[PDB]
Amino acid sequence: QVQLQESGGGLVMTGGSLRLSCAVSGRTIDVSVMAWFRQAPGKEREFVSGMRWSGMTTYSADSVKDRFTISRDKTKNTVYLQMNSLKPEDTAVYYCAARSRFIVGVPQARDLYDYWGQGTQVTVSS
Amino acid sequence: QVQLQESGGGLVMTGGSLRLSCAVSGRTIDVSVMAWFRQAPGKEREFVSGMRWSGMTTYSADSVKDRFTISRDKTKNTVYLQMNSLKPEDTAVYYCAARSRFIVGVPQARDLYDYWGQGTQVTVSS
Amino acid sequence: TRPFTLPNLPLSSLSNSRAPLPISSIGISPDNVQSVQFQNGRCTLDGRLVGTTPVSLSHVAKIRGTSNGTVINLTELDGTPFHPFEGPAPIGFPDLGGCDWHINMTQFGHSSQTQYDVDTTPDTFVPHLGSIQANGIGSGNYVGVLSWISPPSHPSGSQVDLWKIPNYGSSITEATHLAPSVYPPGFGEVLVFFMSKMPGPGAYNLPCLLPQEYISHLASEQAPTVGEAALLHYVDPDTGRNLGEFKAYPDGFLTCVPNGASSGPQQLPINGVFVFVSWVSRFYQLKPVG
Amino acid sequence: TRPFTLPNLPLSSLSNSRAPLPISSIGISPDNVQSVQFQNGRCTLDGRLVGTTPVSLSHVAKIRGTSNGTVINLTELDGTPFHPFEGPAPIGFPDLGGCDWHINMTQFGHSSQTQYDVDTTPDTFVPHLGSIQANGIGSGNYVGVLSWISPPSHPSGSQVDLWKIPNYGSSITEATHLAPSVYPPGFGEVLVFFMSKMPGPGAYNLPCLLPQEYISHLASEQAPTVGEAALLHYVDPDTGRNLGEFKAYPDGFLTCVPSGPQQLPINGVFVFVSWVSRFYQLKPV
Ligand SMILES: C[C@@H]1O[C@@H](O[C@H]2[C@H](O[C@H]3[C@H](O)[C@@H](O)[C@@H](O)O[C@@H]3CO)O[C@H](CO)[C@H](O)[C@@H]2O)[C@@H](O)[C@H](O)[C@@H]1O
Ligand SMILES: C[C@@H]1O[C@@H](O[C@H]2[C@H](O[C@H]3[C@H](O)[C@@H](O)[C@@H](O)O[C@@H]3CO)O[C@H](CO)[C@H](O)[C@@H]2O)[C@@H](O)[C@H](O)[C@@H]1O
Ligand code: NA
Ligand code: NA
Repeated sequence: QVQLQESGGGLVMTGGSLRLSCAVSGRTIDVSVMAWFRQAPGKEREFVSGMRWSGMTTYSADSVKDRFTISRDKTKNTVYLQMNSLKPEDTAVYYCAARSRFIVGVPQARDLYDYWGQGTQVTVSS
Repeated sequence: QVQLQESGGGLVMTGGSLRLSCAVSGRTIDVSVMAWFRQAPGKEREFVSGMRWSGMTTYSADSVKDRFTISRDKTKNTVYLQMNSLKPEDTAVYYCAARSRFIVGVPQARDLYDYWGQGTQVTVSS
Repeated sequence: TRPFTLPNLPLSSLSNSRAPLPISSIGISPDNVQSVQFQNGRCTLDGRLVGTTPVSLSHVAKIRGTSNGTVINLTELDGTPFHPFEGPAPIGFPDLGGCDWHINMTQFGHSSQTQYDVDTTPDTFVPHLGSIQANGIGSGNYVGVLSWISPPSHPSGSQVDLWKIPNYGSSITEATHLAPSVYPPGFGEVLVFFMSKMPGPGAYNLPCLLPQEYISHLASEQAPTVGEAALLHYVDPDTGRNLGEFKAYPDGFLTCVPNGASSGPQQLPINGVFVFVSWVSRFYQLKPVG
Repeated sequence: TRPFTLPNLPLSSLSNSRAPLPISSIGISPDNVQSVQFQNGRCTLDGRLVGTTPVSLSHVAKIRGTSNGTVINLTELDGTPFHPFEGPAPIGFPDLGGCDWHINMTQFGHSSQTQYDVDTTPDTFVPHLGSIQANGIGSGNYVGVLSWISPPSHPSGSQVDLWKIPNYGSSITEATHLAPSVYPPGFGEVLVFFMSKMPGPGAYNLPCLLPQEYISHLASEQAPTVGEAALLHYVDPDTGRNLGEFKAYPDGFLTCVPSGPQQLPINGVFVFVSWVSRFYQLKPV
């Protein structure tokens, strides 16, 4: 059993930066992938960025690849989403997600993830 | 590893009877099926009769079902094929076969059996 | 989507998931047990391990740690640090409540074995915090496996009761992130358990929710759980007959409608195989087994 | 019809098949080891168990029997009679040669555990005939599991050598129906072994040919062996890169062409690629 708790959302002006964080607790020993998803109004949930939890590989969606960075804290079991050059189209609820079942690589399909956070609203105003 | 040794073949008159026997040795703890096959000149090896080794059920091919009986010796690890009302069409080399891999029922496919005897000739002359 | 399956193997050939023991029977609980909360032997039908459950029996009911003569500070079985305040215990840690444990302790690089006697009731038994009493085990690093059990040292005179899990926490703090309880969802259903004989001074039968080989099968296959419950047949390998229908639920457990403890699943032979039939409603009405 | 597969699980999560121990490394044998003849951990690629190999780790490196104070009359683990002159030993019986065994003995219905010390060299060690010396174990029925090992009592001063199997027979009769020996195939290929740390007074590493979880997988799947050898990739789950190609042979063992397999990380997964000729030339690891 794995618990995920996001924080750091809120209102930001266009062009600004915001760093989301997600605290991972419970059975983290065999968590293999941590990822961020986002769901905007009237749209389906979409993969944003993901990382091999104990590895070095990361993957970001093309729409954010040059602006968002996922990373793991060096001390605590916390994953970060650093969001730079934010745009109004980045407005969404952002969700932290964990994969514990064994897998090769960083999956992008939402139905492959095992645990989900409650989500945190990010609003980019122009 | 399971070793199988047949004996008891030979010449029989049409309408006569013959009992083949097969000595089973080695790792018999998880032999689940013992069977008899037969191979006529220029023909493929074909299922004749088979039994659940440690169970009570048997099954015979339709061509012999009312005339042939397979059984296990109550004292020794020997399987028997009792052949009655033999006809010329029964002439073949008869093979003893063992199946150890887990299976439900009594398979008839030669490829599913795990161990084979050397065969014994049965010739029915009229 | 990869179709759901269970191993094509007879139950008599498989292992308990709460101790390294052969399966000897199928059982149901006494009537005063309506739910359980085992921490080992917990795997969803799509292969997600829960609680302290490992992939492999080589991790089941084992401990690893360093004694200083007063406490054993626990690690994971491979020596990896175990962090406190996170889960009930390290992966594979024994989950047999209602008994004293007797753990056979050995060492890499040294001769000999030592019997480690574990009363799981005192406040010094706090695996959630990474620490349990040494109870006389001298300083050193050990790996231990559960070897036999006996009645609990406390409460005085209580009986062995393997339907329970131990108290992983203490007066300091309750343990967190346990695998949740499981209960039978359908009409007239009871939980089904795979039983093993456990050594010790009584006729001990250890129940678990899934054989260990089912767990490594599910963890590998990871078949999507596309229905509410998996209808299963328990098939006799001699005749091919269906000996009874069962449901497996997504959280990783089986139920049946018994029609009796004296005539039901407990009298089923152990040489059969569970076979997936189809996905059915959570409220599919099972025919009584016996 | 049924395609050949191996478990979709990392090696470090799996178990040795000669003792209930986690896998800690991949190894190759020393040059003085020309063949191996392990009796546990033997399974064909279409799921046929060989030697004393069980389906489940709960039977591995265990004994069961009744002591009369002089011998232990061995049975199968569930109590079923084990008859002499048929196989090397009951299913799951330990197959670690080149060492003394120390087996933890417990009982159904009684308290306590007892360390049973087994020298496998004397003429009283005859599991092929269903009995081994009691060496002080009092009368009773026991179940035992291998707990730790030490150097063999005979010959005096010899070292632990887990490449060997014990002497299952006697001077009168050799044991029969053993799993056959396995030999290196040639072409610079070497056998691949899955290693586990074994407790006892040295740095003991126990080799086996297949993880136990592969065995229960093959025994269940029973995929027809439609080629001469199965080409495999050892895949890194972080990057997805192929760390090396291997061949699995029908008799149930892996090889590679080897700085080599012993330096590979143990967190990878073996993945079936395709059926190839037995003389298919592998790229060196
Ligand atoms: C034999 C010991 O078993 C464990 O101790 C258990 C304890 O055993 C007692 C016996 O029941 C009693 O007949 C007499 O022999 O004393 C024994 C020691 O107290 O019984 C309690 C329940 O009352 C628990 O079950 C104990 O675990 C073990 O811890 C000891 O080291 C011995 O092996
Ligand atoms: C500790 C004992 O180990 C086993 O006996 C092994 C034997 O151990 C000897 C020690 O090596 C020695 O230092 C001294 O302590 O005596 C011990 C007993 O003889 O060593 C031989 C090889 O020389 C074998 O390896 C023995 O198996 C065990 O059988 C004993 O019961 C003790 O646990
Ligand atoms: Na406690
Ligand atoms: Na001998």
